[PDB]
Amino acid sequence: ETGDQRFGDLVFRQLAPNVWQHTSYLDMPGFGAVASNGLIVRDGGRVLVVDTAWTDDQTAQILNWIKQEINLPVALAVVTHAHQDKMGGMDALHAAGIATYANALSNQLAPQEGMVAAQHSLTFAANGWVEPATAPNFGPLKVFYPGPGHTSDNITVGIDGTDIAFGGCLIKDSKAKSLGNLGDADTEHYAASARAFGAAFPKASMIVMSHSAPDSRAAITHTARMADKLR
Amino acid sequence: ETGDQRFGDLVFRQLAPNVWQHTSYLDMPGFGAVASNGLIVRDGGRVLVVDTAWTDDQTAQILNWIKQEINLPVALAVVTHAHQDKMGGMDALHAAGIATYANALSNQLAPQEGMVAAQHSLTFAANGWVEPATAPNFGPLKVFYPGPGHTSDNITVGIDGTDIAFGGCLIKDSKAKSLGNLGDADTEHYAASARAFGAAFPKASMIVMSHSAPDSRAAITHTARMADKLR
Ligand SMILES: O=C(O)[C@H](CCCn1c(-c2ccccc2)n[nH]c1=S)N(Cc1ccccn1)Cc1ccccn1
Ligand SMILES: [Ca+2]
Ligand SMILES: [Ca+2]
Ligand SMILES: [Ca+2]
Ligand SMILES: [Ca+2]
Ligand SMILES: [Zn+2]
Ligand SMILES: [Zn+2]
Ligand SMILES: [Zn+2]
Ligand SMILES: [Zn+2]
Repeated sequence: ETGDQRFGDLVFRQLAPNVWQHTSYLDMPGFGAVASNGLIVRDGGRVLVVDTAWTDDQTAQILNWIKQEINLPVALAVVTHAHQDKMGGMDALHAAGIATYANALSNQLAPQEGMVAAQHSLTFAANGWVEPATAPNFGPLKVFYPGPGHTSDNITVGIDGTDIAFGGCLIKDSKAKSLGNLGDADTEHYAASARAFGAAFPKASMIVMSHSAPDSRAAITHTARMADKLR
Repeated sequence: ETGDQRFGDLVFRQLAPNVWQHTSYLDMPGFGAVASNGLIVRDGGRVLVVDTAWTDDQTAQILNWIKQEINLPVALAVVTHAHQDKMGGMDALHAAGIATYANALSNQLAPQEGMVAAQHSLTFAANGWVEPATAPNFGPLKVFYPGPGHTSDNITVGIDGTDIAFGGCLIKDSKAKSLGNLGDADTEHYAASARAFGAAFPKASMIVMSHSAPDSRAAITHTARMADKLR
């Protein structure tokens, strides 16, 4: 995939001058190697991370890659729900003294989901927007809770100053034939939540997501239409 | 129901010097009348309400019983999830000038659930406790989000200075043979959420719930044991 950089067993792709996608892989029984994507954002003299890799050792390699390619300190990480692809590498962040943030519900669920909770909890208004007091110095990361979907706690992140919005595991690409792992999903509200993400980030033309390469806005509508079939 | 009062279609039962249960009924298509309970709390010179009745008219009857029998202003109501038994009467509360509070997630889901949102949104720390700035002047009402269960947004309320805690629709009585309406339930996390409610209010000995008469703490552990079988 031209423009991908391999760094150990992780892949990094630059999406914009100050934004990269990090990709890590799990061997899955019945699936083979499964990719999970998150984001790295350079914001002045600091770096902000969205989502861990699947494991601590892989997440440590994200930090090493950041040191080598960007060489600015990581100020914080946001993790977008309590599943292993997103929070499996929390100990690597905490070992490195990085402040971590998740939906309060993600932190509340983390023990039952076998995840380490983030240090800090985000809360949200009734319209889905993060309460700013709970997202200190998030810079360009604009966090939106679109409602229950892939999980009840899934959050999304727009990257202000860019055309990029991150749908996490709520959004699948427009070529998807399924909505992936629905084990913890809210099948009643998933469609409205997918639609709410699209309405929250109207400027976004590149939709990044956990288990698909970046796609256009059609990923959002296609996802919402697949979810409509669950109701 | 010796000692119970009737006002219109509503039934009232005093649980403590300053606490009453309100009960309203919806005649459902193919079960018959279904009771739903909430609370009325006298807090010095004001009244606090937990949950509406099923309908606006029934909710107005609650408020008129309060004016007749207690004759103190209702300062606020907190509603415990976005279903009709708990939020069906929001328009009546608002017509009466009562400030209304609900979990932010209840307010967000309310349109899809066919409910009117409360005015103000409660948010919660990762340990379940309400963030106090979102619950100003709640007096003895201690609001705790135990985690997803009967619905993702269900909240619970303890009344300081009494032996009473209100589980809403998360908790079923100790002789129940099922967990009732699981249509919007989180079957994976329900049992832990029920236990969390018990842990939040460890000294409560009277557990009030939406669809049975008050029970002892046995209701909490029975509900959790039933929920264990969902996993
Ligand atoms: O929870 C149930 O399914 C309904 C009550 C469900 C109440 N409800 C609703 C709702 C229901 C109808 C219309 C609008 C809203 N939204 N959220 C909740 S909550 N319950 C029967 C039951 C109980 C136990 C086992 C099986 N069914 C009420 C009940 C319980 C015990 C005795 C008599 N009635
Ligand atoms: Ca670990
Ligand atoms: Ca799970
Ligand atoms: Ca109404
Ligand atoms: Ca519903
Ligand atoms: Zn997930
Ligand atoms: Zn995922
Ligand atoms: Zn309900
Ligand atoms: Zn109920």
